[PDB]
Amino acid sequence: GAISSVLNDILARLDKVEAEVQIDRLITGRLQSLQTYVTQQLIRAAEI
Amino acid sequence: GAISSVLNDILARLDKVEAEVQIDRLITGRLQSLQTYVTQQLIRAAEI
Amino acid sequence: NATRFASVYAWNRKRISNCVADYSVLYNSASFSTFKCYGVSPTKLNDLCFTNVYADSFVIRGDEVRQIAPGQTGKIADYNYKLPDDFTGCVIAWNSNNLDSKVGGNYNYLYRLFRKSNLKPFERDISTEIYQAGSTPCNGVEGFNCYFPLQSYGFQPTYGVGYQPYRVVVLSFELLHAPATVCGPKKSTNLVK
Amino acid sequence: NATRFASVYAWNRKRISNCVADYSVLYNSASFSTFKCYGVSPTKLNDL
Repeated sequence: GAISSVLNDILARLDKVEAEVQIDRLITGRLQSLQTYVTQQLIRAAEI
Repeated sequence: GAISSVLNDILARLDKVEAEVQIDRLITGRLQSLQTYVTQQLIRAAEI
Repeated sequence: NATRFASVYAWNRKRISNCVADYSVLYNSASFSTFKCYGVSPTKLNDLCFTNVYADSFVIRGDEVRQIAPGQTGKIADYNYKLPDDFTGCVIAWNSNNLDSKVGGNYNYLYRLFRKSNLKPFERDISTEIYQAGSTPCNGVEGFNCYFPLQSYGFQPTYGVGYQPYRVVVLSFELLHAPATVCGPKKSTNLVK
Repeated sequence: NATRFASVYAWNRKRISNCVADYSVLYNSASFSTFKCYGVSPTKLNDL
């Protein structure tokens, strides 16, 4: 739901007080994507 | 991304709606941190 | 309420300390055209103590006050007065046409039109040394594209609001990391155990 | 570098499009007397 998925293309279009709000979205969504992977890996690793 | 991590400091320095937007960040993060702990704990409980 | 205020190229900083700051007498006055806080809200100031108190003070046009908001960009925010992004404090402004505008165009007031690079938060810079705007070297006091780095406001009372001069104060302060030295008008109570 | 400019009673217009506005040759040239832009600072029109 950010304006872009490319971190440098956010920074190359918006000024810092709102480029931070887009970057915070990508940080939240990517951190949620690592947590989904690591949870999947832990549950699998218990199977193995 | 809130102004502070101390909940009573946010409630002292801001009014009913400026404190609310800042507290919702602490609620979001804290909820996600405690969910991460309960996920690690349920997986460790299955090992034990 | 000081007699005269500085040009924004040379904004004056007063350090406020070891004293009681009632803010009701500020915020409840209508005599300020703007009172905008950031890391606090205006009604809450009396419920706090401050480890230092800063009152940066200067004049600017009514139509550039928008750039005083922290983390913005534009000539004022880029070259003559920078707030840090986490700015905790409040900005105050009021019209001053009837004290500080003049029918000649009040050229007592200047701002930095050019500079080498974007200045650090709360950096201040008096330098008159000539700006080399085009790719030429340039010596002495003058040349084509060699600019005297201050430019002046036209302030006349016949000019409209937005053209008119405003006095501005920024109250910058820091909380709960250090000893308090300024505090609200609130009264203590007998400490039960 | 035109042979004949218009006169301000009927000032000319030309539309410039589909092309590169390479102001290095323009702005650095000491052939001019005065240059004033009101929306934007000169150096970054090469980018905007």
